Amino acid sequence: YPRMDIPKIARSFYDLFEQKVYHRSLFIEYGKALGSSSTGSKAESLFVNIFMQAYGAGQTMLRWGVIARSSNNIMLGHVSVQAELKQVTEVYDLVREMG
Amino acid sequence: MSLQGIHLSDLSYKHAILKESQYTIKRDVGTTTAVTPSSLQQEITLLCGEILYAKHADYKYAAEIGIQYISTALGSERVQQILRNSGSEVQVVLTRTYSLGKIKNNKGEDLQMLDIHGVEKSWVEEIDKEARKTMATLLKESSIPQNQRPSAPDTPIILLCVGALIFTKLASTIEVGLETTVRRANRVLSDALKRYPRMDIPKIARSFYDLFEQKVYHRSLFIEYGKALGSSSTGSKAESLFVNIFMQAYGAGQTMLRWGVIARSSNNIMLGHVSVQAELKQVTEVYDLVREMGPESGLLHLRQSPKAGLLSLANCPNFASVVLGNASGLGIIGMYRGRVPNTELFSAAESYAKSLKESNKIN
Amino acid sequence: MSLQGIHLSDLSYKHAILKESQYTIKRDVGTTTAVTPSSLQQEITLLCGE
Amino acid sequence: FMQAYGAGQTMLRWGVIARSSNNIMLGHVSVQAELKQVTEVYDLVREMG
Amino acid sequence: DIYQLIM
RNA sequence: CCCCCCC
RNA sequence: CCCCCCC
RNA sequence: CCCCCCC
Repeated sequence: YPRMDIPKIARSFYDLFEQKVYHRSLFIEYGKALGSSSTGSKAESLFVNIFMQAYGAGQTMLRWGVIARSSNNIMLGHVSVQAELKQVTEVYDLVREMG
Repeated sequence: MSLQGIHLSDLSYKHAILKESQYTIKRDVGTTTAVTPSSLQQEITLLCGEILYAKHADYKYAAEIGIQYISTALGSERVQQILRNSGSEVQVVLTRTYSLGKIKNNKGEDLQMLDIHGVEKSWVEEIDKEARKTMATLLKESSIPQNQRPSAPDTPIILLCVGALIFTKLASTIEVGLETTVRRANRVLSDALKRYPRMDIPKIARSFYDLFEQKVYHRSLFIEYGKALGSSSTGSKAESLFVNIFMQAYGAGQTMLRWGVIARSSNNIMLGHVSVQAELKQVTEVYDLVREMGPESGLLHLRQSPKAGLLSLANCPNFASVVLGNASGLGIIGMYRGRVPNTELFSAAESYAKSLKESNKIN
Repeated sequence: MSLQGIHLSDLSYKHAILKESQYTIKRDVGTTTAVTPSSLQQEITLLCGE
Repeated sequence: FMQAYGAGQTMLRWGVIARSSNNIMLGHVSVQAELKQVTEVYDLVREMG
Repeated sequence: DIYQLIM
């Protein structure tokens, strides 16, 4: 389809997601129901791939903190950082609690 | 004070999100497909042999005939259950025998031809007539054992063996799939090729690839046939061959996981690289996800399940590069088209792997 | 940090796939074979000697 | 009939013999790189019974 | 005699 | 996005 | 207040 | 594809 206008369709989708917040929940349930199916098309696998890429949205700082720990950054040993790591562990524990 | 509470486990959470759903997707609500009851098994097997021993102008529906034999082997209602459990609302249409007309058979009754939904009667009639004409020409030229006749019980399994060869390459491209199918079926199906020297492998394989692309639920039906064949107590040599190719299709779409296991078993020292060490946690999480999914994880990409992609190691460029380097060093990589993120790690791992393979050691 | 989680177990998975099937294959639906009742055992043994 | 038992699987028996023969070439790095799948095949035999 | 073959 | 070799 | 990159 | 010896 060489004449599908991506910018306006994307704008329409952003407008829908802003006006109708419950449609975000409907979209998430569609992704969940598509990821649980036994078979599917290449388009549906693509949709579930993008949907899973949307997962940790709004929480990139937690992922970058995990990366920084995995990067063995020595400046994590700074006394200013050590004075605050307890609440960071509490935030990660909250993530584990929510699931 | 310690960086122990910094842990995320995102892949487990994504799998838990996907699997734990209380709503099922409904697709193909208005579509229909054809099955054949077990009573017609003979009448399909014979037709399954007619595609083999004659040159046919068109091979559009050979794969459909193979799937029809699968339906006869499992049963029509069992096939309805298979298709329904695959997530499809496709409605079975039942195969029916119809009298051709004034034509008379050798037994004295009307010549009954098969009626399969979605397969026009012209194609079936043309296949039947062409196979009969080829048999008549062969009898006129020379005067035919049992294993060189279309009525042989193993001809449907030979057709389905070509289908299983094309199945093994369902995560590859159509041209590579056809080429591998022809190359491997010249050897794998060599005895059948001697029995039936004019079965056209490329067009049958193309038909099977087309069927697997248009009708995704037929992938599930094929997998269930393989599962039911592997659980039988006895079988023929053709059926053992089919289950062998089917098991060769198993881990399709996930060769990077296997090559990572190989690289670990190869004791590649470049796995100790700090870039690789920084990412091994997520690699272990992917392997743990495989363990969680269990035996059905291997069939994810074959079934073309949307859940496939959680098993991807594409967010571990250092690990992927080192694994591809180890694969290239041992010569295993072949013509694998997987992209190499880091060329330095790839080259270093390749050099170490060539050093280890060329040299010999005793432990 | 350690290469302990890199493990596949494909052969166990293939066996689990094959054995755990709820559908049975049906073959030789229209064929027949012959058996002999135990009462004819003598009458087969003699022929078995012939 | 019992002599017919392990038919088609003489490689497994010869592998058991080779282990019992204490062949030092089993310690070769090429052989060590593959022994995990060999153990998996023998475990499969134990599973089938 | 095409349709009378043994098959 | 994913996938991509050989048997 | 929060969020904000790339795939 | 697998299998392939001897008793």
